[PDB]
Amino acid sequence: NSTPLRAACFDGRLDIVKYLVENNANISIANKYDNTCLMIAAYKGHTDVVRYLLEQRADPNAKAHCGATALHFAAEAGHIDIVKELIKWRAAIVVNGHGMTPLKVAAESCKADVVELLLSHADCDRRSRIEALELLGASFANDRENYDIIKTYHYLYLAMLERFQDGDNILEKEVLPPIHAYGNRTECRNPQELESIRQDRDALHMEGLIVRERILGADNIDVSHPIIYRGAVYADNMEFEQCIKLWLHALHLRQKGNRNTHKDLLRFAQVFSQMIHLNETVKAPDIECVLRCSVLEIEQSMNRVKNISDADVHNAMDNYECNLYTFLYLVCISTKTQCSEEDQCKINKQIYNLIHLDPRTREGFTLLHLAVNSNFPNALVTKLLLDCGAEVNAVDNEGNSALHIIVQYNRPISDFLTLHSIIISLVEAGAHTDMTNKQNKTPLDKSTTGVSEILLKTQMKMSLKCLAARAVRANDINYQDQIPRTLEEFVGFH
Amino acid sequence: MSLKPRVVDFDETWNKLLTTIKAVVMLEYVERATWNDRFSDIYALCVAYPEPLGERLYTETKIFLENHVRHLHKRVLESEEQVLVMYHRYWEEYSKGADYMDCLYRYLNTQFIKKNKLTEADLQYPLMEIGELALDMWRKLMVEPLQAILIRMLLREIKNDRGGEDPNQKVIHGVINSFVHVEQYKKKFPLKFYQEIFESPFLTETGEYYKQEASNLLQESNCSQYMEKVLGRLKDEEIRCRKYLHPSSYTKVIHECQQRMVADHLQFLHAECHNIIRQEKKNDMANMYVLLRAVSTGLPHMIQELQNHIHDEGLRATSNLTQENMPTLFVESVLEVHGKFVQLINTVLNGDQHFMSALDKALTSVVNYREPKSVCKAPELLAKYCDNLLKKSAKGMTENEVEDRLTSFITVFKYIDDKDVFQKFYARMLAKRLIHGLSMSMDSEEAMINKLKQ
Amino acid sequence: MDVFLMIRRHKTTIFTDSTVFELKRIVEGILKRPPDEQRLYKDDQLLDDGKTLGECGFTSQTARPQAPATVGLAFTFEACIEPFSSPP
Amino acid sequence: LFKESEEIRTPNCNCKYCSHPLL
Amino acid sequence: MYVKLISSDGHEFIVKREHALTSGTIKAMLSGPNEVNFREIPSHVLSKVCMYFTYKVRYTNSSTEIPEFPIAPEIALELLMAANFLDC
Ligand SMILES: [Zn+2]
Repeated sequence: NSTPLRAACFDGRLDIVKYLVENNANISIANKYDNTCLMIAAYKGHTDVVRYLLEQRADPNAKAHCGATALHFAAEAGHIDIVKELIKWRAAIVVNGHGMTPLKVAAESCKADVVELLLSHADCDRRSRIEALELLGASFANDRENYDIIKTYHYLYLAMLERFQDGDNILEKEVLPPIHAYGNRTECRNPQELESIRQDRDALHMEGLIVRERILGADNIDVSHPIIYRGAVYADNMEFEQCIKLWLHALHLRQKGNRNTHKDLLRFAQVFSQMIHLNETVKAPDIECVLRCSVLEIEQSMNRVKNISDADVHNAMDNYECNLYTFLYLVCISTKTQCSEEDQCKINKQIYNLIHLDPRTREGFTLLHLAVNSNFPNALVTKLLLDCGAEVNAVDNEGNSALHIIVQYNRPISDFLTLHSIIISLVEAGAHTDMTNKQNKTPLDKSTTGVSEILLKTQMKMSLKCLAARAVRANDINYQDQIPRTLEEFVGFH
Repeated sequence: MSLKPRVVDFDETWNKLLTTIKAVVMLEYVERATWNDRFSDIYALCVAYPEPLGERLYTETKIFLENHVRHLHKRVLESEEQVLVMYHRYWEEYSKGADYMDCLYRYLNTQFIKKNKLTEADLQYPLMEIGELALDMWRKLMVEPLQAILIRMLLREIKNDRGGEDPNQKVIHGVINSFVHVEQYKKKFPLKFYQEIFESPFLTETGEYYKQEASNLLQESNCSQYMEKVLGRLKDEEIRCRKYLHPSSYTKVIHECQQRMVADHLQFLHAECHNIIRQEKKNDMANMYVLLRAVSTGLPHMIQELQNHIHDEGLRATSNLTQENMPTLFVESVLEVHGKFVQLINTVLNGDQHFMSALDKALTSVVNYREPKSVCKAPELLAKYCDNLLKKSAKGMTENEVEDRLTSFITVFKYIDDKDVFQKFYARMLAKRLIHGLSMSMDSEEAMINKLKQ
Repeated sequence: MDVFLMIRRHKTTIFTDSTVFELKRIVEGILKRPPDEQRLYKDDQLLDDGKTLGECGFTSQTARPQAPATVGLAFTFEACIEPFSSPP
Repeated sequence: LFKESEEIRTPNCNCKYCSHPLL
Repeated sequence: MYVKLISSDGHEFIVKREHALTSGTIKAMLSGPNEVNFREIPSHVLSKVCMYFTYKVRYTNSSTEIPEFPIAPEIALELLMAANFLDC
């Protein structure tokens, strides 16, 4: 639904814009998300393009698909000249579908001077002014790159003074209950507490986090990003426990927000990989249990999402393989980290909950199939998967089984103990040695490494069932309606 | 011949198999040929082309087994005061029958129930094999409805055994072993039934009874008489455990009995400890040691009293002679004390590390004492002893006996705290005797120099 | 040593595993009958007692376990091999 | 050290809060 | 020591007990209230499964080579079916 006028406004060429406008350019027509040329130019800060389109009787109070306006995006991108021009052209204060005003938008985006101008705007109330200043301070407290402790304290103190500016009525903050994930600190209500905590930089980060959670909690806003940055800094500080709790709260909010978190889970597993590598781990398996349960819920929900709309889940399908890889890494960590009886019980509970529903992938790989092949070739991961109810006889899209892939393992001499342990574990609990895959084949025939050949050959137990199945399959004799129904599958196996 | 699947009348084959199983589970005689044909009948039922009748077979076997166990339960409950014997008889019969009929449903146990039984992960986080199914519903409908009666009879009979009367060992061992075999295959915590239903009540009753017995014995008998009595009762408890209970509970029962026996009255033993240590009662020494080897409270006070007695006796023996002018007397007295207490420890205390450590502490307190006017007199006396052994002293002395004296002196020298003063005295007297030339032999002096090296 | 033989007596067929006489002693141990009252026949050709089992023609090549060779057994005068059921 | 979440937005919709997946 | 396998046809196959105790079904049939007599298995199938028992004891766990069992095409189906009955 894009128009060449919109592209010209995106580029910023004034001459092209004026030439097209004088040649019957359509402005009221917007894109698929209903975005006007004025509003995209305002988001891009082209003062000349915006002031000419306003002169051309183009609607400044346009409402996007989410209710946001040009003033909203100009405030978000910190274009003071644009918001000033729009106010000159009487841009009305509009609350978007996200429940936020351009004043509040500039407050969240740390555009302090835009906030100043919008407060200078006449149509502002005391409550909106206070909330804008509080949100500005809170965002400055936890900003990734525009961080400033001095600005944070100044704006929060000014907001709190405005709360206490009137003797007859004092506005008291509707503070949220303290969060253990945040650290159980409670947002301040009086100027004295803020003056006490301004000395502690971490305490003011805490206060900003609480203010952001309170202000943006009701609205449908992704508030995890400041939590992401805060936890990243804490991990850089070796304070993993508070970092872990912060990312746990971020994942919970994302689950509330129904947003994809494959990257978040990948990072929250990569941090475990690194902190295992440094050997400073002292990892707590009970915490990993919460991660496993959360990723199980997320993967089940997104699998349902893929089932609902297959046409739009190709990226979601890729995130599905990514999530399964992250779970493989979590099992690797669980092998790395010793667990208590209850902790290991909960880990196995979550793993079994995953296994009970069969998580088919592209090419039909199951958990154990992923665990055995090169993604490497983890051993205790496969053993735990088998112990947790995975199927050794599970069939891939190509038709292979668990043993097929593992015997087809390159570099056998290295990690020979892993290969031997995997073979011994899998042949126990129901691995059929001669499962033909695709065209008639033998897992012994498929294997190309002599040592693995000797291993399974020693592990072979012969039976009339296998030998006679091979003979009947080779002779192509009709077997249906003359064989027990259970053995009908067995005949197809060979 | 017709090994291929056939249209099998489930009613007729089930009716014949019902007559067969009724004899099999009740241990009635069934012909071998009939058994061999019932195997083929089971295979035919498990595989019929119109619809596999295996599920109906399992359901009907469940109903028959339910009727059997309910009838057994009603016959057992109708009997009074013979519940244990009656239950043991039917437990033997039913265990044999359930082990046999597991074979008779082998194909149905490894091709139909196996592919539909819940996996280990399923149970860890209603369709299960027919062989254990009999045991499982035996649990459900024989012991569970009668667990109170069974535990009451078992506990009363074991209490009677502790009283002195001898009950049927086979029947009691059978009922407790049944309390385990009924859950013999659960893949996790096989003793859960046992620990829940017999162990806890048995442990509680043993604790109460032995508290009463310990109080009665302490009131009745003196410290000695009480203590050999409580050793004998512990041994009899081990015997009773071996006779009746499952082996895994022996340690728990013994621990509870001993903690209710001596740990309850450790104050009495500790009070008698001083008198019994200082007044030699070697037999009661060993008995006290074996009694308090288990309870942690007893041992340290034993150690302290032994060390105090050793120190007192050794210090007294050393202080009997003062300025004897013959340091060999002091060394000989110390050696006699050390040997006496070492042999006492190895005899009654079995050479315990703690007791020998206490002996070493007490002996170190002796010798290295400032009570004599000359401080640090012990290294000087040791030096005088060594010189007298080495110096000629106008006497012909056996080299082997001198070596024995030096070897004995090695121990007391190891016990002395300070050796630098002794080393200085050694250097001075060695220079003196080399100047005067009075010595038994250079090699003998060299040998004790080597003895000093080790 | 690598000999497995089908000793057949009409319907009966026992499975054994180098002396003919010790084979007859095994026939004693199984069928419970005196040794000299029974005569062996390789494809209805008499085999003299006390000879080496290998010389008569049974060896690791032709007495393999998956395809044992057949020796006729008759109680002293012959009483014939009864063949198996026909394959459907 | 750390890599921030990408958060590169859909060009069609300019509302930063709106999260439109890009194929 | 020796178990008499009897086919439905009427043959009496006798093999060492340890040879026949390699199938769960035979162990089950010999346990609980010798002379095991299949009323279902025909003669040739029982002969093939009997030769299998001797084949299991020798030439197994052999690193050099383990000979493949020769199964005729016509008997393959009911031999495979007997495999289930005998639970080999
Ligand atoms: Zn097979």
